[PDB]
Amino acid sequence: MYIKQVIIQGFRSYRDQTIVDPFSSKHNVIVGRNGSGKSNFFYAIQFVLSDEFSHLRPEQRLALLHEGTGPRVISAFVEIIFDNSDNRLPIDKEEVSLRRVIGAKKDQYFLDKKMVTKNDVMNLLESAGFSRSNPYYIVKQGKINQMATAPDSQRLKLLREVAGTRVYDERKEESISLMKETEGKREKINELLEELDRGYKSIMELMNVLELRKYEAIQLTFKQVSKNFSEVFQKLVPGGKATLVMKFTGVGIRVSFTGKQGEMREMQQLSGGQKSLVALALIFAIQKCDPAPFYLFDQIDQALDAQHRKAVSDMIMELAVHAQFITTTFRPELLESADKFYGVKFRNKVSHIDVITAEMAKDFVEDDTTHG
Amino acid sequence: GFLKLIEIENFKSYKGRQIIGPFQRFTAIIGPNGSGKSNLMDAISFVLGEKTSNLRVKTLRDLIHGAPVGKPAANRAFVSMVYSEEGAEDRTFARVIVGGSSEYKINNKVVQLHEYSEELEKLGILIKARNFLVFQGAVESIAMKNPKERTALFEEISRSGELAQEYDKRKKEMVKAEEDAKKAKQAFEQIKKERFDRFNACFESVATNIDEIYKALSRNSSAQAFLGPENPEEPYLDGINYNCVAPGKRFRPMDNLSGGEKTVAALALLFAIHSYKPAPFFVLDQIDAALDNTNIGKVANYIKEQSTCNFQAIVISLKEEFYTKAESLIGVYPEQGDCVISKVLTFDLTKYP
Amino acid sequence: KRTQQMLHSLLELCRNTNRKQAAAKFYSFLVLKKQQAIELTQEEPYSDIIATPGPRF
Ligand SMILES: Nc1ncnc2c1ncn2[C@@H]1O[C@H](COP(=O)(O)OP(=O)(O)OP(=O)(O)O)[C@@H](O)[C@H]1O
Ligand SMILES: Nc1ncnc2c1ncn2[C@@H]1O[C@H](COP(=O)(O)OP(=O)(O)OP(=O)(O)O)[C@@H](O)[C@H]1O
Repeated sequence: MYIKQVIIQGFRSYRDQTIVDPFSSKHNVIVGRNGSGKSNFFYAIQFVLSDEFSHLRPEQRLALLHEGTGPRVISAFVEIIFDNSDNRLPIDKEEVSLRRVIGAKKDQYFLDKKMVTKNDVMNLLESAGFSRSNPYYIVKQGKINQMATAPDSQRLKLLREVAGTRVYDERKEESISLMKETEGKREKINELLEELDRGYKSIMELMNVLELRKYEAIQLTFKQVSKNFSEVFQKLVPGGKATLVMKFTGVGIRVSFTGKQGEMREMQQLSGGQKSLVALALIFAIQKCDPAPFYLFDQIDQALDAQHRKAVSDMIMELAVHAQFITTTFRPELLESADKFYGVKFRNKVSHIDVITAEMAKDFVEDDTTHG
Repeated sequence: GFLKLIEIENFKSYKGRQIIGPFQRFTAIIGPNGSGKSNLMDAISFVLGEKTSNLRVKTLRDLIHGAPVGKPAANRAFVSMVYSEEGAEDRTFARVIVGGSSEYKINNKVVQLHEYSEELEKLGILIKARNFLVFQGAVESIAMKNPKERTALFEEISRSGELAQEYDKRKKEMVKAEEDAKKAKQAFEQIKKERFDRFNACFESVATNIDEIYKALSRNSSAQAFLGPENPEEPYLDGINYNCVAPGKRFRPMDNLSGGEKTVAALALLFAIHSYKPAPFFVLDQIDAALDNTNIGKVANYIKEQSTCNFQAIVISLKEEFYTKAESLIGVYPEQGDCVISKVLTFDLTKYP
Repeated sequence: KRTQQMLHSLLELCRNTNRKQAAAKFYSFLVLKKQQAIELTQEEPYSDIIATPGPRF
């Protein structure tokens, strides 16, 4: 929505409090040593606003405590303060606050220091515009590549459940499943010869009218995520003409940019110099088509080179007006397009939070000042 | 042995009969995104008898310059490599294709599959070794999967995994033989030792090696590698856990392990499988993938003073502090035309002060 | 861009510096021809490659 600041107490690597400069308007960067705690911040956000890290049996959640410089702490605190500059929150609150304490068994919640439990926090989250079913824009480490090396199947499911109709293909085939082996029942009666024949017609009619809106709803986002994809890719690449195509049937991703000779191939049979582009492009297609309160990126600059950094930073510096984008960097080109800069250090088995200035960001992470 | 000259004909972004070389002990290469640099590694892997079934090719027809668009430059395209080592054998290997048919050549003569094997394991590399063959994101791939697949891949490397699919069907029926037989049991420990002395021999070796490998990468005492077997009598029947203790942490399972360290663990595992029957040359691409500049210098020094005894190294990298110190900076650059083409040019960082 | 800055051979470019910036400049020089901005080609195994600003400069 509009993130102000966070407070962390003993979550995974921060045994101390995390009162720092509030996060800026559009975009901020995170720099530091490998394993400093940058990713831990993002799992902290995901934990405080998603159940994927809080729905398991109560064994690993204890390892979701902080065990750096001493014994296990029985209680840890996570909270996030926002600023309702857009009147997004249904409740009339100027500074939106979410909070959870994790303990041996306690994982209750506090909205603006108000006692709230499980269901009465997801209800407001769904009224707050969040996709629990598929965690969009909390893309974690290794995402840009996991969707990349794999076939049309996982991109099909990625798009179709970021739309989200999982129950529909869980029961449509089950309705189909019984219609296959029961064909002998009709034919045996057909050999014997009654209402079931028009019933079989009724089966087809009801199934068709059921499927009418399901795939239509997919097209209610498919064509949107397709048209902007070509637009956003053309924005990224001056020759960019990557598109989506339709065929239950499959889909197809295709890419075209600056070649105009023979470079119309599918990214599955393509090398790694474009997979990250296709990923980021589809995330920005969702960005434009399906706006979200904020946007959280991890290692989105893992594979390509600085040539891609120049264009992506140039585009993001202007796309920041849509909403707040948050990512982690290790290089200064994309670091130069952030409203404020933040960093994570590590001392005595405990992470240390500190808002890094421009003069300290563009010299410490550029020149290798490693040790050990 | 040291590699000197490489000749390529009609591959992806490779039009022309370019000869490439010579090479050195630790040669680094850098270039733009999609510059055919990974296709160099593809050529190196293919010329040494690749499966030719997992290289963006249907069977043999999509492995040609502009092939999976419908415009192959020709029906034939091939590599030849010059392998020079001790014994005064400056020989050459060659992999050629015509149509959907492929052919092997040792010093320009007809060579078939099993003869290629009997001359290939002569070089010390198994037909199913594939140990040092890197990928663009190989070090981001092995860690994520469950330990059982790592056990399978580490048992298939010792001429052992090819009979697991028949060993597994042995046990569950022999209880009936127990229920009433003894001749089969007295012959049943034969296959048992065929598993044990064939797999555990390299297993203990790599388990010992990973310690000093991780040390050489980091020189941190608390940072320790631990390949912990479960039920060591039948370890490959289940998963074998791994614990790469970082310098600032303790013994922790694979569940809550930070991602930014899986790269170092994967590289250490690569050098560990190298320790088992090493290959005389290395290929590396995108070493600055997920490892930050903190450990990049340590890793780069580790290789470039680690590959000075019997095996050479080829590496692709991006971070500044690596090519602050390397000794070769060869490059491949793209160019337009009817399709994409690439051309090879050679500078060595040794001349660079 | 630093690649565009160099519009203002390469051994003299990368002579009086360590491998760091020398190789960075050489890498950018190789990159900027990705869409045919200069002309260059090495037929011989190991020597200098000469390029001058071309279609996009
Ligand atoms: N169970 C745990 N208890 C305490 N600390 C842990 C636990 N698991 C992981 N950590 C810490 O989390 C850190 C991860 O930090 P970070 O978020 O920077 O991840 P990274 O991907 O390794 O690094 P970077 O983002 O710099 O590339 C590790 O260095 C480790 O010390
Ligand atoms: N489907 C395909 N059909 C034909 N040629 C292809 C195909 N995909 C890729 N290629 C060729 O492979 C080249 C890929 O370049 P390259 O090998 O340098 O990439 P990479 O090293 O994997 O990428 P990165 O820049 O992410 O490291 C393309 O320029 C093209 O010549």
